Amino acid sequence: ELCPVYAPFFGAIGCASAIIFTSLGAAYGTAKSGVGICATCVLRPDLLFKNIVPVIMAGIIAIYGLVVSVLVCYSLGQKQALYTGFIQLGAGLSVGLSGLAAGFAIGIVGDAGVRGSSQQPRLFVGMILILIFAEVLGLYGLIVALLLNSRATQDVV
Amino acid sequence: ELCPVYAPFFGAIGCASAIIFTSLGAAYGTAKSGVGICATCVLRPDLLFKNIVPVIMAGIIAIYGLVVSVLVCYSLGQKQALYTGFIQLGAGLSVGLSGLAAGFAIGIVGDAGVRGSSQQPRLFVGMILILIFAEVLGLYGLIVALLLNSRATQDVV
Amino acid sequence: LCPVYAPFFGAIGCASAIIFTSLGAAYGTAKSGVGICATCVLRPDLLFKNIVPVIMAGIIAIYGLVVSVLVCYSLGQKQALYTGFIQLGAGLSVGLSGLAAGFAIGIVGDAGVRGSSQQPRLFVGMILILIFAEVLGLYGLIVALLLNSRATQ
Amino acid sequence: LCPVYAPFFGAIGCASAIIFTSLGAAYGTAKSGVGICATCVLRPDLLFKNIVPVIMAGIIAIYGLVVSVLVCYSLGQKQALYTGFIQLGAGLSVGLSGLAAGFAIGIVGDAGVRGSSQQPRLFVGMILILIFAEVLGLYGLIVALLLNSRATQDVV
Amino acid sequence: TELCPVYAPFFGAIGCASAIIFTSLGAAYGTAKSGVGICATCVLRPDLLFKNIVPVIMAGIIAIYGLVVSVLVCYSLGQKQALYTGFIQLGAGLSVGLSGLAAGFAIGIVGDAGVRGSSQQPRLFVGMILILIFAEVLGLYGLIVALLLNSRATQDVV
Amino acid sequence: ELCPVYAPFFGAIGCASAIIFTSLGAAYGTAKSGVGICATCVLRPDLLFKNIVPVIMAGIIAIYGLVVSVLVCYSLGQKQALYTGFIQLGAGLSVGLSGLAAGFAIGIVGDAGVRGSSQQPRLFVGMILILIFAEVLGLYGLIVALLLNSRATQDVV
Amino acid sequence: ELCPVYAPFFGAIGCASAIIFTSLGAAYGTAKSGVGICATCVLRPDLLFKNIVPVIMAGIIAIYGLVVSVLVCYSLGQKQALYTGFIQLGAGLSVGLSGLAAGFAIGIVGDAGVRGSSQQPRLFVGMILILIFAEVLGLYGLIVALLLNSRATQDVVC
Amino acid sequence: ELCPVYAPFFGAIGCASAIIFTSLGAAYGTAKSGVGICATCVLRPDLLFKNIVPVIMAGIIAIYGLVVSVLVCYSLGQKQALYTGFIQLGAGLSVGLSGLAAGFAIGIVGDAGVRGSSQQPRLFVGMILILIFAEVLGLYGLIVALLLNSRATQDVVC
Amino acid sequence: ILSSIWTEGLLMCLIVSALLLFILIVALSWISNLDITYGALEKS
Amino acid sequence: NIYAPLYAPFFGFAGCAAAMVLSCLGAAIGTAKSGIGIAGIGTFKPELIMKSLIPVVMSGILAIYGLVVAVLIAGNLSPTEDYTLFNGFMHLSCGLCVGFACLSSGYAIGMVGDVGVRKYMHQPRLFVGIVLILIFSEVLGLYGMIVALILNTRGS
Amino acid sequence: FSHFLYYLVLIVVIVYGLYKLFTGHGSDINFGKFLLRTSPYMWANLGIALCVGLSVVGAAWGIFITGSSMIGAGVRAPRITTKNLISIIFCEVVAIYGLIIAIVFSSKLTVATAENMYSKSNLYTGYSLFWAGITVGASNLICGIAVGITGATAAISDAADSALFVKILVIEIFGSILGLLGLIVGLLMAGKASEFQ
Amino acid sequence: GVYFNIDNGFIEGVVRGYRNGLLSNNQYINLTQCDTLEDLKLQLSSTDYGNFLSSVSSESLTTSLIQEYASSKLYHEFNYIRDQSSGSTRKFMDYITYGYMIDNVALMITGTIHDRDKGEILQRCHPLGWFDTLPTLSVATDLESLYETVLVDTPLAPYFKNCFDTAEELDDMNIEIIRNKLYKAYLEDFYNFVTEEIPEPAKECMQTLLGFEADRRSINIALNSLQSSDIDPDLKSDLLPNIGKLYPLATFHLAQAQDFEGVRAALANVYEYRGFLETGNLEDHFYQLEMELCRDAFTQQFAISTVWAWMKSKEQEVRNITWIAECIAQNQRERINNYISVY
Amino acid sequence: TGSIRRTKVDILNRILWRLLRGNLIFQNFPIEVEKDCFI
Repeated sequence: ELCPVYAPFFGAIGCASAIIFTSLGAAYGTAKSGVGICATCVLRPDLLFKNIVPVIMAGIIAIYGLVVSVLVCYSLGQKQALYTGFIQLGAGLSVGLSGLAAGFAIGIVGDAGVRGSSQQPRLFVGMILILIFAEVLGLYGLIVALLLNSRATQDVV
Repeated sequence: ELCPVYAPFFGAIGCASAIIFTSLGAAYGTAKSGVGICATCVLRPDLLFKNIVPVIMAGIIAIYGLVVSVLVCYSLGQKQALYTGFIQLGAGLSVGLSGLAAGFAIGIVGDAGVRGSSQQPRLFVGMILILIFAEVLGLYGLIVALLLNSRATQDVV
Repeated sequence: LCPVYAPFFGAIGCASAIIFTSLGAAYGTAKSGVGICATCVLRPDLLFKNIVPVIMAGIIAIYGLVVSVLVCYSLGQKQALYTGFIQLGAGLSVGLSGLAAGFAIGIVGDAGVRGSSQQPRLFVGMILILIFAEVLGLYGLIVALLLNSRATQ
Repeated sequence: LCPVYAPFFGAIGCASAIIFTSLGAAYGTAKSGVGICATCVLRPDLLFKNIVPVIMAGIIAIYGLVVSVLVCYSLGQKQALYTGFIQLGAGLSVGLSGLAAGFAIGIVGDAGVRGSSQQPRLFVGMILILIFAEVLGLYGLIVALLLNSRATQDVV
Repeated sequence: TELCPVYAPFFGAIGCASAIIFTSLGAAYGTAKSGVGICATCVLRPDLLFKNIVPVIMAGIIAIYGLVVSVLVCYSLGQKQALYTGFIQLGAGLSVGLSGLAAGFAIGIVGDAGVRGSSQQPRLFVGMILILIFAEVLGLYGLIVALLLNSRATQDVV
Repeated sequence: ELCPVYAPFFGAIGCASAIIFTSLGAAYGTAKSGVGICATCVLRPDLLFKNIVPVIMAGIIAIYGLVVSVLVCYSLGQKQALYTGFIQLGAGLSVGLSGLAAGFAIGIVGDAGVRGSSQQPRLFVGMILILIFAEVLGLYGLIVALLLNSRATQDVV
Repeated sequence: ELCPVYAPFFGAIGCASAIIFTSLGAAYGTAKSGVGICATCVLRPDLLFKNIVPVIMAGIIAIYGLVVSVLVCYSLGQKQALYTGFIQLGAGLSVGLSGLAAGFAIGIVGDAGVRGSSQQPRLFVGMILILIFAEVLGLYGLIVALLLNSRATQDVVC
Repeated sequence: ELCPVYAPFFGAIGCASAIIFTSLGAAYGTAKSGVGICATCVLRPDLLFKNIVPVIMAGIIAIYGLVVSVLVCYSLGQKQALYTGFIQLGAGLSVGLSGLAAGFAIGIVGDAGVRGSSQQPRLFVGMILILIFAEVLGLYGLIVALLLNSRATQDVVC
Repeated sequence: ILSSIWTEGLLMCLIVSALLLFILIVALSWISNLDITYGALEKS
Repeated sequence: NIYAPLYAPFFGFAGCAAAMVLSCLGAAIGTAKSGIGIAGIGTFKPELIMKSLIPVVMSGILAIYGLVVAVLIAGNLSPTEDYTLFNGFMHLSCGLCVGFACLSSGYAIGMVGDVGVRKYMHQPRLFVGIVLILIFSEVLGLYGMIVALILNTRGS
Repeated sequence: FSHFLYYLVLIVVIVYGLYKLFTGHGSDINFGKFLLRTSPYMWANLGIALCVGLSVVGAAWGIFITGSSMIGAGVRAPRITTKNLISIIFCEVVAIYGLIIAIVFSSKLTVATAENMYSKSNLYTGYSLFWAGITVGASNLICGIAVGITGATAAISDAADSALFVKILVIEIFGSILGLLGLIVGLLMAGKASEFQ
Repeated sequence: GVYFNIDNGFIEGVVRGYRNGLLSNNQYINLTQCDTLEDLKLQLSSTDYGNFLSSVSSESLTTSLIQEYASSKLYHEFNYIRDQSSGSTRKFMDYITYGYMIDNVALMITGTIHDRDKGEILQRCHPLGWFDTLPTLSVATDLESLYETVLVDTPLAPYFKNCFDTAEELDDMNIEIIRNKLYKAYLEDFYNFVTEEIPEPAKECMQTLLGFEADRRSINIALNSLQSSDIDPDLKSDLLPNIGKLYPLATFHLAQAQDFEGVRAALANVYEYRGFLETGNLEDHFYQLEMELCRDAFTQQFAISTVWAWMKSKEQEVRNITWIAECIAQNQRERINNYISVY
Repeated sequence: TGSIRRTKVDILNRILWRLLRGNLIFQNFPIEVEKDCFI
């Protein structure tokens, strides 16, 4: 009753979700801001390794999703509690569906920042600072899911 | 009966949605009003560090979500009441779907304001004044969720 | 008589009373703030008299905050379905009313602050139109504060 | 504990591992092929240099194939419901992340081969962005392998 | 019984149907979209007509991939078959169908764009075939997955 | 139990669906090819009976449905097994939704080939050669349903 | 159990569907081809009673629906087998959703044919030829529905 | 068991549908054709009463719906058979969703006919003939529902 | 009893939370359609 | 009583609401869409406005059609009298067949009587034909009200 | 994507209904027992809240329709911006209709005893307040939108010529009949409904 | 008309206010009674033009300066309406200016073949059809080096889909072909935009106003090809737009129209354009039909086609004022009442 | 070496890059209406 049979469904779908929606947000952040790099580094090919910052900050989101999908996974198990499955589903969603937003906000800022920082060199620091404010959203989702996953098997009978 | 088994589901959804929808709101507020910064600091980059206020006031909404997510996360339990799960769901939605609105308003006002502040420098004070009214929406959602979460586990059985 | 699912409706009413009201207030702030920012690039001395639509949209969100606070002080673990659905009605009333009033203040406000820079006689016109759209949030606040008084009787 | 409808989730996890990675690889191959066949009309010497987004798309489908084979060889009639849930999670983890990796590889590859004919130095930037776009599917591969390593670990 | 109920061949018939249905949809898109490009680039260059039919042959191979798995699931259906058998026959049918559909989309888009521009540059003919091979191994992978699922349909069933 | 009361439902839906979707595919293949013919031979009407090949090859994949919707119709009984109804539904869908795809392909290739075959006279051989690959789709669906329907009452009880 | 109370529901919505989905395809074949007659015969009004053959062949499929609706109607009863209701639903769908296709095809072919038969008068015999193939699609559905309806109450019991 | 308490629900919604969808089709046929009448009798005032025949032709559809709905209404009972409710639901759908089709057809034919008949006086007879072929669809629906409604309460029992 | 899974209380929580979610989807589709007049902010 | 259950006034008040809401929806479409066409000719020949208010009046009659049947359904509803489920289904049907009847008639009056009024500023001989088409499109709701009245008297 | 969900929900409803009907359990989808066993306070409070909500979302709708065009039309002719405020007033009265009906309905909202809770009268006065809140909120919604449209046309025809506002105010009168008729019908529907007892 | 006034409430009511400044027939008769350009200025000062020629002061006042300033305030009113537009409305305003961008491209690349100076061939350009790389069309002669350098970043870039550059650089004969073909592709794209995203009351009355532009351009191409062109019909059919009322049957007969009767017998089968080529000034027939189609586009209320119907009517107003001021300055008054007034 | 308005620096860079296929080293330095230099 307290640890039913359908209990690892929520944990497995949370472990899936924490990398699915995270990789979808990171893929938007990679593609949308790679369009800008492939459009502006035709004129300015010297700025390839300088404008690569939004793609890396999109990949750090996917690293945040990977490090929660590998911590929900080793806390899974047959005849685990339904509470543990609900906590793992919540920690899956908190990383995934907020890293989705952070990846949107990294891609659609970083493309305009790469379009702008080829014209004005002083706009690059502003691009990095806005991308830090866009990547701290996925960091906040990481913090919420780590504090949540810490209570998944804490004194659970 | 008062403390069922499916009761932490609503609490985990309330812990998730508080950071998910405020990350969506902060992501739109960072995104839409950072496109305007990257578009209007290619001509006047001297005011790059004062156009950053829509991005900061958007990122405050994610901290509003983070506080309620931590305070709901440290009240979850295996044998909590269904009342506690309902209150945590309500406090998660009251911060999330109100900070989503506040972040929409901050993104729209910031993108409309940093584009008009380079042509008229007197519009900056009006932009700050409108963004305060846009950020107190998420502040009101924070107040509602804190008053719910204080009521969450008070006289529960 | 007082089931276990009865504080769902009160908690979701307390949620919706600030959610829908903040959505309406955000539309009324953003759409009428676009008109302020678009107007005050060619005539910037009208900046602090055009600020009235976002103030009225803020008053809407205060009306929703009042109902959310007054609903969350009547929630309990063992309340009846009467209290639960009457808190739900008190949430829905001010929610739809603040949402409608904020949409109306947003759509009237940017048109008003754009017509006020071309014709100076339209400031009194936009204020007198926005006062009718402001009290619709009051018209939901009345039903919300009446259903609040019948919570535990 | 080990019901009859338990291999349904395992069969859906075996299907969805190859279905969505093939959808992602098909978007990547289509976008990159439209890019190549419009940029190599005038520059045919760098035709075989531009086939790298299509290879990066095909490695996503290989990632889906490996997980689908490993889930296929762990199915059974009298298996647990935990095993079916883990196989469903391992199928979706590689599938709906390889779909996103294929979307990113297609968009980046189209935008990079349409502009790499104009600037020859953009090729080493396109390869570098496609590495970050292919690691997005490698992450789903890692999550799927770590799930499928625990599908039958302590199972009664 | 319990392991083999009465509604168990439903999933097997849906897996036998879907494997040919979705591959026929994919092969039809790959034929139509890439045949528009053949019929559009032949009114000026008619001498390359029997070589521009590569993206319709490579799309019709996807329908043969669906046909093989539909025949093999059809010859494994029984009235008193296991529910596991019907489940992984549905799995084999979806694995061939929804991947051959994607392979047909990729073959159609790539073959249209390749026979549209291969009439202009003759060196793109060896390129579009090499891209269509990567577009057709997408359906070949689903064929492999369904042939591995079909080898377990009645293996240790009770 | 093996032959329920609701068992002829799936057989009747299969017998209907065998001809319904092939009529939709044949209608699309006749409609677009007829628009292509009636728009391509107001100037060269000598190609009228030559360009009738897409309409004929779209009309064949409705005879493909008419065959299986008679062979399924003559195996419908009141007390028939549920296995028979499942196979007849699978056969009806296997002919129908494959002849629908074949009709889509024939309808697109048909007008794309008859609008271009008025210019190049030897695009007609290529049009026939592509329409054979578009009509073997419906032939494959016919083969699948004829192999199903030879098993719907083989060893039933 | 073998002839339940809800059994005439499928027979009633098979009697209804065989005229609903047939007449809303016949209406498309009438309207879409009649806007092609009324827009063409403003300059060639001598072809008015010759271009109206698409409207007639769109009205014929509604008679095809009417015959099957009458024959399904006169086999309805209060206590009829559920097999009879399933067969009558199948016959109604087989007429309706294939006469809808035949009406779509007649509507799309007919206005393209009558707008082209006034520039070239040798396209009328091609319009009739395409339109017979477009109109036999409803006759196939009528054949399927009559072969169903002959099987409806043949060996029914209870 | 055979005449349940929820049995007049189907007859009630069948009596409703024969007004709802029939008045919707008649309203489309009056509105879209009246747009053409008011658009062509600006410069052709003498043809103002010859052009009402699409609008009258669409009003006869609503009369068809009115007759069948009244004749269903005078057979609704409290202790009604469920077969009778199924037959009345079928007869309501058969008039409603076919009169909607005939109204679509008359609305799309009639405005083009009054736009072309102001330019060509010999197109009026063709317009009237196409409108007869469009109205006969709703006539077929009325025939099906009157043959169907006559079978409700023939051999009903319990 | 109405049902054991779809009880009298779950099925009327899923109507309240469907009406509220309908109003939410409508209002978010209103705010999503909100665009800025960029021509009154540029120099040109 | 098994023929008069306690949930039967749900379908009677649903008949009231469907008789009022959809009929005033049709009346509002018919008055607003036609008032658009009446005010559109406000500058060009303003003297033809007060003659052209007939598709507004004939639209407002469609709300009286729903008002009559809403009063006659609400007069048959009392918590002390017995109320059969037959009566509730019948009131649902008579509100439902007048609401969509007046809705369709209001759509027809709105689409006819603004195009007619808007073309009437060119040709002053249109008015008899406009009034005639408005009568043919306004008897559509009268048909539904006749069905609703006969159905109300039958079901009680 | 919304059409895909509309088709998916329809397919799930048809498959569930035919599965429940074929297995002889088709009376388990029981809408009458759903109406008998849900609480009447849900229907009553939902009707009150939707009355005052949907009156206001029509009033505020009409207010922006004939407010934005009043301010646009008042740029060249600013002598309309006070006279033409009666078009705001006519679409604003549909909110006070819903308010004074919601308060009269909430007067009928007391605590019913649990022994007679799902009775004939308590369930009647839940149904009546629900549909009489719906038929007032929806009627005032549609009336507010119609009066807003016919006031937006009046605000521009007033700025065209001054003698046209008197002629097109009549259309606003015929449009504002509708909210008053909904006001009447919602009071006749909950006229015989008693309190919760 | 239920979702119109969200983004288009203020926009319409100002344009409806701009409509009331259209000069009526009496305000045109009061202009035809003038004796001096100064008297015509003072007569226009009582209308909604008031004090637009205030910085002229009776000495430098010519009949071209009136056409300059009266159209300049049209352009500034159009820019004010466009600056308050957002979403689909702003895109609709951009699609109007694309047809003036095409005329400025075709006027800018003829001022370089004749080697006229770049500062004086740009004051004759249209102010609404301004894009940022418009002066830089004076850099190359051939079509390919003007597309691939300048006209790729312009919004006129999808319209160069059929302009076949055979490496002949430019004479005056093919710039008109490029102009007609760009306008053909533009009329196609803007008709598909109106059919796709513009709502239904502003769709049917804008498809007619745009199909009239296509029909007028088809008749002008098929009639100007008699005198100053010797082209094949298969190359002439790429210049005629295919959106209009005149396309599928009559532009075929306008394509193989070798004589004036080949145009006249082709336009006798179409119902609303017959009689234009018989009597009177044909340009006055097209302008009269344009104003009769713009008049009944103001009679539909909640429509964004009122912007098109306003600016074409205001352009006809500036043309009528220019014709009157040309009549009262050159002392010819035999055709002073040749203005067009439907308002 | 010359002066230019700052809003036209990017379009002059793009037009000179499309005219001279590559073949240039384009800089800009802001002059401190706003303007800009170019080499």
